[PDB]
Amino acid sequence: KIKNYQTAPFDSRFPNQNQTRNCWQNYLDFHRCEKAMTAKGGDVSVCEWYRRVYKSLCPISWVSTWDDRRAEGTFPGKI
Amino acid sequence: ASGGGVPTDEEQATGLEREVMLAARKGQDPYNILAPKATSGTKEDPNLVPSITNKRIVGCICEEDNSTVIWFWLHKGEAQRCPSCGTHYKLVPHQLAH
Amino acid sequence: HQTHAYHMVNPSPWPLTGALSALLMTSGLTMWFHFNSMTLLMIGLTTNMLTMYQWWRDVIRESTFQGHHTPAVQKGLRYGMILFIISEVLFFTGFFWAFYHSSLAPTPELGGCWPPTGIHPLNPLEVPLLNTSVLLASGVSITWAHHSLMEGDRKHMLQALFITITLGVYFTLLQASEYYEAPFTISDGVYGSTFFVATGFHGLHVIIGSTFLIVCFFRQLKFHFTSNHHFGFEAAAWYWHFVDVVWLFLYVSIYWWGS
Amino acid sequence: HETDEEFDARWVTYFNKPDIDAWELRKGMNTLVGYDLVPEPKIIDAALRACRRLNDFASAVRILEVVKDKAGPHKEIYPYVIQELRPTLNELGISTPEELGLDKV
Amino acid sequence: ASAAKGDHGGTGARTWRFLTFGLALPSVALCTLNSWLHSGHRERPAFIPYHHLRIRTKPFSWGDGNHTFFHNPRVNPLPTGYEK
Amino acid sequence: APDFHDKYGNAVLASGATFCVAVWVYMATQIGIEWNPSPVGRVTPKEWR
Amino acid sequence: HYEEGPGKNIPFSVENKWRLLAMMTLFFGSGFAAPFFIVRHQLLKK
Amino acid sequence: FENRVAEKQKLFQEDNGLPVHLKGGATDNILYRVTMTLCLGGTLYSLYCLGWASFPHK
Amino acid sequence: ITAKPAKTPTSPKEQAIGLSVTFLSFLLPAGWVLYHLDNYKKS
Amino acid sequence: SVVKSEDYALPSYVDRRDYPLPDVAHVKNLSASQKALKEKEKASWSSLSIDEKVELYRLKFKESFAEMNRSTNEWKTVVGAAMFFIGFTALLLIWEKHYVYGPIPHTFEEEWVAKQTKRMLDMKVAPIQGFSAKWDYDKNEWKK
Amino acid sequence: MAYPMQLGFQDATSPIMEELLHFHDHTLMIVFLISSLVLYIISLMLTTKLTHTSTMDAQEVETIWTILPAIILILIALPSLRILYMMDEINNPSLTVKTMGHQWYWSYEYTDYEDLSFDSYMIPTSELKPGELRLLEVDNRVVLPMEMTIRMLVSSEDVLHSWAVPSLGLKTDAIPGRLNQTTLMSSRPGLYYGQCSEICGSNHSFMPIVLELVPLKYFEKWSASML
Amino acid sequence: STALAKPQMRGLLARRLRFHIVGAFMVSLGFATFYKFAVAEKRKKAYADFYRNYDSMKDFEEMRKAGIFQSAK
Amino acid sequence: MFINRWLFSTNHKDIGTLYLLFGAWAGMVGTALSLLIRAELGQPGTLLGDDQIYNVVVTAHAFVMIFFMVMPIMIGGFGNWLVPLMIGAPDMAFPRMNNMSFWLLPPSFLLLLASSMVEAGAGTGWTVYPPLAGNLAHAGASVDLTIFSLHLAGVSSILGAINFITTIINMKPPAMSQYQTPLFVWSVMITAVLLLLSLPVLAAGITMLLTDRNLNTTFFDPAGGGDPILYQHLFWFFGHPEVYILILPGFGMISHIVTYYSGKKEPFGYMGMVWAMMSIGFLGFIVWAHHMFTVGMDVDTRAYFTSATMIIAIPTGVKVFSWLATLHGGNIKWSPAMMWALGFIFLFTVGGLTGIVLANSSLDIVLHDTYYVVAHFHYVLSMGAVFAIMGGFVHWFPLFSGYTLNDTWAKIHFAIMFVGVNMTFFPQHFLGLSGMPRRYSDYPDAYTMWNTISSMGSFISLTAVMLMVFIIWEAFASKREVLTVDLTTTNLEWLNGCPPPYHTFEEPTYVNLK
Ligand SMILES: CCCCCCCCCCCCCCCCCC(=O)OCC(COC(=O)CCCCCCCCCCCCCCCCC)OC(=O)CCCCCCCCCCCCCCCCC
Ligand code: HEA
Ligand SMILES: CCCCC/C=C\C/C=C\C/C=C/C/C=C\CCCC(=O)O[C@H](COC(=O)CCCCCCCCCCCCCCCCC)COP(=O)(O)OCCN
Ligand SMILES: CCCCCC/C=C\CCCCCCCCCC(=O)O[C@H](COC(=O)CCCCCCCCCCCCCCC)COP(=O)(O)OC[C@@H](O)CO
Ligand SMILES: CCCCCCCCCCO[C@@H]1O[C@H](CO)[C@@H](O[C@H]2O[C@H](CO)[C@@H](O)[C@H](O)[C@@H]2O)[C@@H](O)[C@H]1O
Ligand code: CUA
Ligand SMILES: [Cu+2]
Ligand SMILES: [Mg+2]
Ligand code: NA
Ligand SMILES: [Zn+2]
Repeated sequence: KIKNYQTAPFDSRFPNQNQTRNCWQNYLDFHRCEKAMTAKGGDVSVCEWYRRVYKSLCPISWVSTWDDRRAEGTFPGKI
Repeated sequence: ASGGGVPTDEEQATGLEREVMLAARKGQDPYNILAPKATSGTKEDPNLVPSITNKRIVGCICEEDNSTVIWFWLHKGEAQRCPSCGTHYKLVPHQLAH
Repeated sequence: HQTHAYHMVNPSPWPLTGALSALLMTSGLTMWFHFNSMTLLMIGLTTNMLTMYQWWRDVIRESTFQGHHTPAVQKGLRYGMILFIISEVLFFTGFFWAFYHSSLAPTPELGGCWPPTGIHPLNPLEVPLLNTSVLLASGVSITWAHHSLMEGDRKHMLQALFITITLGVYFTLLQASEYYEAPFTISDGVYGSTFFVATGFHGLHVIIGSTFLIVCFFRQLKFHFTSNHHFGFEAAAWYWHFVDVVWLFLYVSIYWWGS
Repeated sequence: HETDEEFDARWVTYFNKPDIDAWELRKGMNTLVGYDLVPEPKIIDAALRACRRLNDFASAVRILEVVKDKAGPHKEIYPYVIQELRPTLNELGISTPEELGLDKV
Repeated sequence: ASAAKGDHGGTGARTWRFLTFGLALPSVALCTLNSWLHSGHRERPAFIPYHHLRIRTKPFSWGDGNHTFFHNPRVNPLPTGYEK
Repeated sequence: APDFHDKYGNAVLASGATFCVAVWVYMATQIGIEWNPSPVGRVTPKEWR
Repeated sequence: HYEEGPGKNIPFSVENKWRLLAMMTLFFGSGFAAPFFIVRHQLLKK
Repeated sequence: FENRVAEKQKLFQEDNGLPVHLKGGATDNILYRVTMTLCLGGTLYSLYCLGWASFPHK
Repeated sequence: ITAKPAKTPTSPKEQAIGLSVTFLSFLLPAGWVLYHLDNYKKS
Repeated sequence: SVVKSEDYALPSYVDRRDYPLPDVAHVKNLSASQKALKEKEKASWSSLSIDEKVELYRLKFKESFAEMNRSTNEWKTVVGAAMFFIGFTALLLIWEKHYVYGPIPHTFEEEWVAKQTKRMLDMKVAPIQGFSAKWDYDKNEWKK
Repeated sequence: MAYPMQLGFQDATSPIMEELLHFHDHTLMIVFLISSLVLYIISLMLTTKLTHTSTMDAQEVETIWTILPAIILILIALPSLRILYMMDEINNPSLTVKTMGHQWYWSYEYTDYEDLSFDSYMIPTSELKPGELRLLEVDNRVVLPMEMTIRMLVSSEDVLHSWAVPSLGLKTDAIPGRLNQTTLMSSRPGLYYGQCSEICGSNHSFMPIVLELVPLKYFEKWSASML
Repeated sequence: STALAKPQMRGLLARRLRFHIVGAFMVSLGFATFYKFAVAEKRKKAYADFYRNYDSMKDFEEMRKAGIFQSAK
Repeated sequence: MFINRWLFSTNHKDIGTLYLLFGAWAGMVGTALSLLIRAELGQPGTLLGDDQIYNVVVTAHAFVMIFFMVMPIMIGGFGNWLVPLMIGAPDMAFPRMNNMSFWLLPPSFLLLLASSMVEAGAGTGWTVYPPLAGNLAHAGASVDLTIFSLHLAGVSSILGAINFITTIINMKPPAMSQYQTPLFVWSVMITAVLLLLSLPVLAAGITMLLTDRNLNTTFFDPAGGGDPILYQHLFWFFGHPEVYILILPGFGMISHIVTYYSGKKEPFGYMGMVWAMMSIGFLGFIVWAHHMFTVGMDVDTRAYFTSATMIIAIPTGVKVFSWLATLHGGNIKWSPAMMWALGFIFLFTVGGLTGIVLANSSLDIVLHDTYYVVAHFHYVLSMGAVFAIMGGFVHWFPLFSGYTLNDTWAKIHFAIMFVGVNMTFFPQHFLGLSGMPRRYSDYPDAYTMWNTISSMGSFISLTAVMLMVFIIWEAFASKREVLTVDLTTTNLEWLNGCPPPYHTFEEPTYVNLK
């Protein structure tokens, strides 16, 4: 549905050297989306761009900590 | 609304604060709080430099706004002249607080 | 015999005891944080208080009793107190800067929002607003004390000053009770860190300012102040207004805007 | 601030004051040698004659010295100046530093 | 602003006392009212062991090392949750 | 009357200089200091793999 | 009052130049040596 | 209270050569000695503590 | 500046002594630590 | 003629090319013949002899311009002494190399360097100017 | 890498580092002219017996000496800020690689498609292979495609570090809780070296960076084989 | 015995300064000229010439074959 | 008598004397630390075999030189001796507080010594950045002893600043305006305003670090929502004004020494020199993030900090050209103080110039945290400042002691020091351009030659330093008493004799208005 993914493209919302909020925002968008789908008995596949974008950008240890904290119920962002 | 009970400096000031206050009252300045005014500074009309001893340092600002001040010891005796501008200064020694 | 108006001070041990009391307080905080002991710190705090007490006692002997404060001396001390309040305003500025830095760009660990997830701020329209009216009122009363003194009115100077001091104490006890009631702590992230360090150093300054006004109260009771010569009272008032203004910035910044 | 002719006449008059005193002699010479010039013979001539009126032969020789000094490496300047003052030097009986051997180190 | 009052003839001791008892202390009484009236224990929130809160990178230099200096058992949970 | 410099100047200049050149040339060349200068124009490259 | 004049406005004696040598030695020598003995100290703790 | 500042002005301007921190009398001496004993004693004890803390206590 | 002749002249010999003792006071204690660094490193 | 510490507040003598007429005479107490010389100076200077004229100069001034401006040999003591202490420094460094420094890493052995230089050229280190630029890869030698 | 007796910068491997060299050459020429004009004037002022000690008027000369520096500074700032904005312009990278600093080694994550990551430690001197470089080689180099714009994202999992490669003109601090970005483009294949550039404890001197730049098809196979 | 001509007697220090400041500016132009040619243009030409016919695949193949890479043998 | 004079002092000159003694002794500690640094680097491989000790040595070297050598000597030492003498004042405004500022320094220095003796010392760099300075990567008392050391040095210099500003504003003769005080007295007043404003912010930031390490705050800790980079902004918000604080009294001393030995009554363009110091002191507050060009800062922030940093070169150049113009036309006396001052004009200019290369955030990417920065600041800071201190010390030594130095020995000392510092630091430019990181205990093999030469230069400066100690001994040993001093008419501090009486200006000077 419009692919050929190499890496995350420039995003004009996050145009500077600190990219922490870019990684965070795409992690949030992916999981929010996947909440919406999974629930609405829709399909997780539409959430893919955000999965691709955050996996490219986010340190593995950060994704992994945020994933543990979601399971634990102590993740501080709203999903 | 009013009432008293607070001392005044006249009543309670002491030591050097009181000396300075009582001298100001008579328009004298024994503790060098004010800048002296220049005379014409000629040999006939020398600036007169009070001192309590026989020599005092003078700084001369030769012209208004000069940033450089000219410093020299002024000795009791005949008038001396600033080494830069020649204006005359003569020492007038002695004494203070009775 | 001098013929300038400045004060040559007698040789004094208080500079060395204050310097040694700094060594004992700081090495004593090290011993408390690391070696589980309060002994050095208690000695340093005690010498610091002895040093302050004898030191400022001597300043009063020199002024009220010996007459060393000529107008030129007094003007010096004015500049000195203004320069000091300026250094304190800068110290505060670094804590405001920490507060704004953390709150305007909340990080992912916080939830990306301010106040962080899981923080419930105090309501600024409750005790915090009471504290604002209490300090602003003490700025009015101390100004009444100042006009009473200048006018020669012993009993109203006293009463306006007592009221100022009571309002300072009341702010201290209200803030102490807020600290106890607050559901967040200094260890609750940068929210708790900024809140308690900034308000805590402000709290310390209210206590120092109220002690300075209490010393003025006792000096006024012993008739030290003349209706025209009372710099210790003016310095304490300036410092008190400083503490009142820092409070207003804290209230607008942390309690109101940061809630 | 002024022409060269006016500067020189100012200084000529200064030293020509008949009752110029010893202080005023020393103040003139000491201030004059602060400028970026070698003094004209006419200024020097007036200052030498001031030395005469003040009975001070030593300062007249010192004045000749300071002329040579102010010329720095321009060797042609001092002999030109001495040339020009020769009638005054003869008239007042002022010997040059070189004639008194005070140029040797 | 002038505020909404008047005087300025002179700001002497009488005027500052008038402000102390006629504006400043009445404000303090009002806010004391309003506060001690919106007081009374609000009900505490579910404990959630968020990793950004209840920080402990070193034991505190007092008590058991794990209680804050103005610890209030009713409203300050420990890292492991509210006290028993 | 000759001062110190008139008497000892030539001597202090000439031995200080000889001495200084001697002991630096010796430190720099005889005691095993590795200066690590450029290989260019001086090392023959040798197979390493 | 206090002594004044060359050699008297200082908290050390310059009365004897050999005792002053010893003093200046200990003074400057102890500041210069201190970092060496601090490095030795740290290397000796392991 | 009454104003006793004049008494105090006389005490402290007494021409006895005492420095201001000792001019009030024997109590100034005692307080001075307690303060200097605590600063010097506490300073010797901070050095002791550095001595102690300078070495590993295994 | 002009000054008076020395009140207690320090002859060349005395200068060689003060210079030599000054230099040793910086050189020897530091020499000693540095010379023994290995003795320290392997304790 | 003796200058004392207690005279610091009084005008003093100086020889300076830029202050050629100092505040006081070099000689303040004259001998009897120095005095009559002062007396003679009030008459025509043409009747003074060269020695009288020389001695009138020496009573007013200490040194002449030629004298006070003379160059000296101090530069030789300063430069040779500075060389000497610089040379002494090298004794210190020789001591430190002998007694303090142990052997340097094996990577500075001649054979290691030859190999490392080959590997730097195989990886074309600084090929545009710095290093490999200086090797002739066609002729297999350093560029001449 | 640097080589023995080097005086200036490592040769440029990237178009940006080449720009920096030419900008350094322009600024150094300014620095040398100024420092030697000042040394020259000092010698000039000290070499004449001519004197002039009366008061000198300053308000003419102070124009020259304010305008002329102001102009020189503008002549440095112009090319300076051109480079600065040029490094900053939108790049479109083909690849993103993360590096995390640790005490005392780097880890790299290439997670655009597969989950590839590894650690990269200095080769100890006793373990070097003949011809290899003391303090510079690592076990696992950062392999990357040559002639391709790569986005590097830098962070740390403990104290600060800083990831630097001098010949590519690169240095970006590595801060825990922060993801900094920089972009890398090599004009040439080869091995390009750097070292940690923010003090991070006893082994700060011993956590180097080695880039290995090769054609995309080698990079692709190398990646696949590191899974 | 002939008279000495009158020489320049005024502003000799100012004259000396003007002369040398001027000569210092000349020397600054000279040095810039030399330096543009010996450093700055040399660099530009070194890079220009190096890349003009550069072949990055050939450079890689030579490095691959010298055994330098971990990823390419 | 001794205790009263030297422990309970309320006298500006004696307090100044104690600051000079303290600073001299600190300069020996700092020098020994610098020689340890350069020994470690003097050949490839390890010397200390322990790089935590190397980093502790690096950190202490910087804290000792800056806080315990330069500031005490220049502001405590010359400031106190010279400032009241130069305005005809009878003492400082707060002559008893003046003495606490002195006495806080030995305890501050003792804390810093304690930090290096306990645990494994604080091997943090003098920036003390978290997280390396926090309680996990530096557990234990050492870093907190460093923080307390800096607290005590901060209170010292803040009370000093208040006392000097007050003294200089309140205690001149009634006729002398601010535009009639000597450049050295303006350089002190402006150093003091910088200290007053910059230290309280360093204090807030290190107090936040102390609370991070001990009270579970997280200002600089991302787990609690903090940011390491907040600390750098608070530190450099102080640290850049600190570098102007370290040079401004040396610029005041240089203006006095050049004027004097050029035989001039006054410095060229006085009000230009006042304006230049105020301009530099002001700009010194809006440039600090040039210390942070690689932390990941927006391109517009970098462009601004580059352009604002460069502008400082304009007023600084007016000073350099105005010193040249004060030499111009002078009757030059080639005294040893004059040689220090001429070597200061040239070497400060070199170093300010490499600061302007670094101000370019584009080049600073490659130069940041390399030896090019260490080279820059050893020219402009270590030599600038050290040459101003040595020129001021040799110049005023006879005022403070009553005794003359041997000038030949002092020319020798200068020659040696000059050769040493340039052999030491000039090669460090090449090391930085070629990429050698700073804060390293060892270096890739290609860096050996310039590091070897730099280490041998260090030993030359050591010889110069031993020699200075001897030169001072020889002065006190010989007791040549000062008789006459030229140019007193424009150098008021000399007019009461050498050494001046305990109390000077008991009768103030007389200055007319007109
Ligand atoms: C100490 C070891 C010296 C090693 C020298 C180089 C070896 C050549 C081999 C090798 C054979 C040469 C072939 C290789 C070409 C190099 C290409 C390059 O990329 O080039 C970039 C290079 C260019 O570097 C050079 O071209 C080296 C020359 C140094 C600059 C001029 C100063 C000369 C004085 C040096 C004497 C030593 C200490 C005294 C310096 C005094 C302080 C400045 O690196 C620099 O930019 C460093 C400059 C730092 C900035 C300081 C600026 C102001 C300096 C002072 C000027 C004083 C005026 C008179 C100067 C007055 C003289 C006193
Ligand atoms: C005396 C102390 C001192 C002084 C006065 C200065 C002066 C300056 N410094 Fe420096 N500086 C330091 C001490 C000093 N510095 C220290 C200690 C550090 C490192 C800290 C650390 O990390 O530990 C440092 C670090 C430092 C950096 C950070 C580099 C890095 O870490 O990457 C930068 C960045 O811009 C900077 C720039 C400057 C500039 C532009 C000046 C300017 O103020 C200089 C202006 C002077 C001149 C330009 C020369 C005179 C002028 C002329 C002759 C006129 C004509 C000139 C031109 C037109 C250019 N300095
Ligand atoms: C009521 C008004 C406030 C008065 C403060 C009372 C306590 C003791 C004295 C110190 C006062 C101010 C110092 C400010 C610094 C630290 C924080 C203090 C503010 C405070 O008191 O905060 C309390 C935490 O206290 C803690 O850790 C207390 C730990 C006490 C250790 C003191 C800190 C020592 C280190 C600071 C040294 C200061 C150095 C500054 C130097 C000045 C610069 C020259 C908050 O309580 P909590 O249980 O976390 O939360 C409440 C939940 N119910
Ligand atoms: C429970 C206690 C714990 C608290 C810890 C600290 C303790 C509290 C300290 C409270 C401060 C008390 C200050 C008392 C000063 C009294 C002496 C005084 O006020 O001295 C006056 C001069 O003022 C002067 O020195 C002005 C003096 C300036 C004093 C400034 C005080 C502020 C000190 C603040 C310490 C801050 C630390 C902040 C932490 C970051 C005397 O001159 P006058 O009044 O004109 O009298 C003369 C007339 O009588 C003649 O007619
Ligand atoms: C960075 C600053 C340092 C600069 C260079 C220091 C210069 C050296 C000065 C000499 O120092 C000494 O020299 C020794 C040897 O030459 C030592 O003797 C050692 O050597 C011996 C002979 O090898 C024995 O006799 C002794 O036990 C002894 O410990 C030693 O104790 C030491 O004081
Ligand atoms: Cu990692 Cu330095
Ligand atoms: Cu800076
Ligand atoms: Mg860095
Ligand atoms: Na090493
Ligand atoms: Zn005058």
